[PDB]
Amino acid sequence: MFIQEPKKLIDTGEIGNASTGDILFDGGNKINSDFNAIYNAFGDQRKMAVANGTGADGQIIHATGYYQKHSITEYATPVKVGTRHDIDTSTVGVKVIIERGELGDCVEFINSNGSISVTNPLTIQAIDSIKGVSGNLVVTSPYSKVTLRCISSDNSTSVWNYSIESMFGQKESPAEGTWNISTSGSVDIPLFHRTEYNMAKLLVTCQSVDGRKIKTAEINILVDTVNSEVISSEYAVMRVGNETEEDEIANIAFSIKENYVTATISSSTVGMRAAVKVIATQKIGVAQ
Amino acid sequence: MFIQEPKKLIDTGEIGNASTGDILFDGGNKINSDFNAIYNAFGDQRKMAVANGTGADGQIIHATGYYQKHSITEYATPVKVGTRHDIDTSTVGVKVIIERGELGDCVEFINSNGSISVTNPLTIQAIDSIKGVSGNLVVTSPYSKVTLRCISSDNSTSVWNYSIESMFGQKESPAEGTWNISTSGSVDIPLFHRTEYNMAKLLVTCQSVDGRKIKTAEINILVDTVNSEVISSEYAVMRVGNETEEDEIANIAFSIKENYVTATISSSTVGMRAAVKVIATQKIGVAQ
Amino acid sequence: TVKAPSVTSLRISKLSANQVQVRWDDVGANFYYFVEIAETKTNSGENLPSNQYRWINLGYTANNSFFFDDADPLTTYIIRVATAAQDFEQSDWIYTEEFETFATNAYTFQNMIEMQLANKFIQEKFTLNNSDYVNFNNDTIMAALMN
Amino acid sequence: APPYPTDSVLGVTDMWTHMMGTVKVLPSMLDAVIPRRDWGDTRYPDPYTFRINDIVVCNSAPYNATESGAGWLVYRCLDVPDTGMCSIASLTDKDECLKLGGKWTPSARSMTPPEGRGDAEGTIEPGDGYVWEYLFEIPPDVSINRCTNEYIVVPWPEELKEDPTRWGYEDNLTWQQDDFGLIYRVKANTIRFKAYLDSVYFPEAALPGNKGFRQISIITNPLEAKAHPNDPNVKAEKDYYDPEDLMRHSGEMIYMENRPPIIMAMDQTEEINILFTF
Amino acid sequence: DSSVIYRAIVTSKFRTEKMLNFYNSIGSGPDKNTIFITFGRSEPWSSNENEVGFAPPYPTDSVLGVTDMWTHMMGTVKVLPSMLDAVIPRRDWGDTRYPDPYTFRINDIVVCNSAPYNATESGAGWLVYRCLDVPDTGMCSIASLTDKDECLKLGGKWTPSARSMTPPEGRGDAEGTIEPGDGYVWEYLFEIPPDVSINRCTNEYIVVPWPEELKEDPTRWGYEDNLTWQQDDFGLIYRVKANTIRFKAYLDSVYFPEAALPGNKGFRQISIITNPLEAKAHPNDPNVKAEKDYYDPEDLMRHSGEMIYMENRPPIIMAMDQTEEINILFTF
Repeated sequence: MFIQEPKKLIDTGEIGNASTGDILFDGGNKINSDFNAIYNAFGDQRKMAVANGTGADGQIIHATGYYQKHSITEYATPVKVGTRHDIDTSTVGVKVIIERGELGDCVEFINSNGSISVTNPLTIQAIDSIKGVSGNLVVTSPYSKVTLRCISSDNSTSVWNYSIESMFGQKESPAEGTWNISTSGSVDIPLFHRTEYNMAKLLVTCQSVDGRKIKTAEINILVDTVNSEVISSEYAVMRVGNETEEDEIANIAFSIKENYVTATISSSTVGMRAAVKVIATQKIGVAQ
Repeated sequence: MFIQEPKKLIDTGEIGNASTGDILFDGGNKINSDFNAIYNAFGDQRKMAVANGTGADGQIIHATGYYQKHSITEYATPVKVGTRHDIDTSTVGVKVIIERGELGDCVEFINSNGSISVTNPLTIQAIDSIKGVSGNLVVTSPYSKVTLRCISSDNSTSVWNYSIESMFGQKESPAEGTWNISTSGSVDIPLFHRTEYNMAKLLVTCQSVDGRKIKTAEINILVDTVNSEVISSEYAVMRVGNETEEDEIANIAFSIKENYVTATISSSTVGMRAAVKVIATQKIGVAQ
Repeated sequence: TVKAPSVTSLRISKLSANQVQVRWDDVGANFYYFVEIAETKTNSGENLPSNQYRWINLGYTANNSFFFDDADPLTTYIIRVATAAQDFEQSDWIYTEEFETFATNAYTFQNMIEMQLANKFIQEKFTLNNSDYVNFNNDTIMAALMN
Repeated sequence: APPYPTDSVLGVTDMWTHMMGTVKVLPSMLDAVIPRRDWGDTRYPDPYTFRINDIVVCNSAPYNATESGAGWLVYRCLDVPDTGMCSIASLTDKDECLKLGGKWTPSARSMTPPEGRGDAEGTIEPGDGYVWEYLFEIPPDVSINRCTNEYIVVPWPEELKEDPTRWGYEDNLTWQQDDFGLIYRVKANTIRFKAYLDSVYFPEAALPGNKGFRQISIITNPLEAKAHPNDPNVKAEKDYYDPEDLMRHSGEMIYMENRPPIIMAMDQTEEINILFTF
Repeated sequence: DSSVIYRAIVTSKFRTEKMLNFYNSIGSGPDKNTIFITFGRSEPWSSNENEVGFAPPYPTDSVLGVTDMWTHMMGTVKVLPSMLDAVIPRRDWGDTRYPDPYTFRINDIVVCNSAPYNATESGAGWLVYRCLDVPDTGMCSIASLTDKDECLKLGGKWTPSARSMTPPEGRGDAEGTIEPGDGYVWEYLFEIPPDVSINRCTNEYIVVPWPEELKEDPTRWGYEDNLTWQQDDFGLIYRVKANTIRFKAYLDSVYFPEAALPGNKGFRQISIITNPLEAKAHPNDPNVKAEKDYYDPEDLMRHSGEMIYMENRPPIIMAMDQTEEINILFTF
């Protein structure tokens, strides 16, 4: 970890009315160090052991930013907030000890190769507390993302709530939205391009304009590839303004239309607000 | 894409003991170029065709950073890692070819307007491999986020696992936590402000202090707006330390309390750890 | 489709240690030439990679000749040139009898006559060739007249 | 491996001795051909990686096919992605590699096989590393029947003189008026002989149990058999002649061939292709 | 293991065949090739070009290379088919200059009557014999064999020990030196009449007759006498297996005075072109093949026709009142 100073600014009351070289001799010291933090932030600080971030091999800025990789010896010291780190615990489980932070202080960290396991756990000390974490949090997750945020600093109390996320995967929802069931009492909604998912799961809520009749069902669908169909399973049915134990407040029908999985949601009731939300999906790729 | 050099630093052994202008004449070349990467990172590199990032129209820094928009001609060349890009494939499907990266190397990309479709797919070559992706990954998702991370570089082998995410939506969980079932054998937990969701789905696990009795159920709830109620569907019941096929190891009750959906989890067994986790929710907004 | 033929007369015209002036014959016009250097010995033994030795290139070149100053004094090196131009088969990669650039060699030369140099200057600057001793073009020079 | 053939009046005689059967060749069985390479074909290496001036066929196959309702297309690839590899290990720049003339292998694969009749297309504007020049389109009928998956058939200029359209060449630009010398542009040096052997013309060699014919020979301009040697000579029209029905030694055989034995059989139908590279 | 492995060869005749065809392909006006031959580049390769050992840069083939060669081009000359002849290397009996005048190897082809020492018979043009059989004693090309017959039984070449006593003679179909005695036998071909000898023949290369031109006179070529059994034949070139055609051309200063003028550094490089088209004022006008013998490069359409063969030389200086000659041959 190359240490950065804060911003360090030049005196313009210097220069043309004062000794040029000297006041500049100072200014470079700033400027040089000044960009260092910049490039050390968005590039490998191990590039300082190189030409000191200079040359074509020198530290470059990543619009994505860079997650600084280092030895454990460096993280053996409380590591400052605001930093992006990438460390892989394949070698061993580590503690990443973090300074007492401030409200809003962030700590971003990742294991890119996902070497983190129980055999390769990751311990963290953010001083005086981490919300939800008694003592030091341990991280066994491969391809996880360590993000700390200090939600209280106060006087002595650095309270870090904690977020962590799998660095990869398919996290999107193909279809989420809301509409009102037409005067026709139905519609057809393209859900996803018929090829995007073998499985999806969605939740539709059909609610009256006055909100009294609101329809809910548990939608589990099997996309049928060869037949260009989608097989549904509905259950756990719930209602409020239901006037009949039969299909009520609306109806849920499915289809594949225009290379889209297309749900057809029909309500005998006019002025029914239906929010179509696909909560989870699945598709099959290659083996392994 | 405006090309950046790496960090390029000034000699202070120059200046006051050497020719002032010259050593400075050089230094500006650094400094100018030096900030360029900075502003080109966090601002539009198409602002260089402007006053070269100068003036009020000049490149500005985005604390969020900027996703660099360009022609395909530029991405027709392997695009360096660390970069944030925004391209919209409405014009056409594109390949974004990426250099062979390093362990930890990131590539961030988005389509802001979500023009990406199957008609507007997005192809990517990150050299020698992308984990899970045979050949070049194609992206048809609107409002997706292309994030590559090189999880192996090694010698020749740039292994890119891949994350992608819908740039928008409601991704929060209103209620997640853990507690121990009281000596009273129950509690009331505010889940969300009663208005936040028409639907939610949560998972509670009630486990004994010694962990032998652990209770699990599949919780599907319909928030009842007019009645200020919440309708539940429980099924797929699973247990371990269950002593009775009836309600066992704990009980799950619901309510809306203090403008909060409030689950009341009652266990006849004392010292029962209950983790309340709301996995999925739904609310209805406006049509369209 | 056919080889850029070759240089014929191919030689190292002079040896000042770590430096060579190599002469290959010019052969055809507008043919640049591919000049190689390869390594006889590892300094452990001699010609230890008789084959299997490394190659390094000086690039293509213009003219009939190239001047080369590098590496070590006293050490034996293979060099190889290949003629080429635009549309050809590649040249033959012709070899020399090579050499080793001996020890200390330095400059033997004129200057404006009156001037009197200080030995240590060239003694370092040239015999030891180190440009750091004075990197002249850049460096600053006090010029002191004298009692 | 049969013994390496011998060329001599002796060698001729022997080959002329054993000769089972003879078949003519109509010029329409002679075509110019170039090695076929299709965009996107997985099986073979670098389906997506093209070198300058390579010639690419499109629409040949579903993965190939961009466009239905058109015969095969033939594009040549003018420019290749900037990143790549040089044939000369000394050079890391495509432009420098090529400015010197060493070959360059590009790193980046093609997105799509090229399209459009126009002059260099090349997927140049929107973006790509490859640029594409159009040549002509091959009509389907000729494709299926002529094409060997290694070698597309290249049209004759005369045959071209007939339809510029059926060959898709009508579209372009020659500025010399008719041109049609297209084969110059592709620089096909290779002709494909196609021939058809059938048992019926030569049942005797077709009969069950033949060990087959070892060796093959082509002959040019033989003269018919004559009962009376003073009778005027006759060149040979019919498609097949028993070697008997041909005059001894008549015509010249350019090309002699020896193989491990192949056994013909009746009701079998055997096919021969021969490619001369001039 | 390789399943099928086969062997095949093209006869040397097919070389000839291409030629005879190729000879056919030069047309008069229509639909058969027309040939122009061009020189250019006054410009010096490099200052060296004059000096000994200078090799001009090896020519380049490209639309670029064409243009450049097409750029400098001084002058152009057509070629009539009658300046194109098949030829084989001339070898004379008894000729001191060349090795073993008296020692001939099987199938070698020997010319008679060419020279006084050669000449057996007056009042006849040159003769052409091939030498079928050589003395028995000799040496084998395959070092393993000391017998001619055994050398040949394997097929290795044989060099005979005994020199020829006399140059072959007789029209007679077999007739080398068979009865009385010798090691050599000689095969007769045809006799060459003197004028053609004189005008065509280069002492290295006799000129070989065309089958067509032969169809005109079998006698003038002395071929009328023989025996063919195929009827008319005249395909003689097949028998001799000449693979080599001779282009002959004649440059004269007069067609191109401008490149001929005193002080021209001469033309560096040469280029031949096939079926070029005339210059046209209006590009929509139909193309025209080129009849006249020489064209300033202007009077020819840019790039029209194809040029097969490009050449680069040290500068050659044409001069007025000089008459310079070019020969180019081809083995197909």
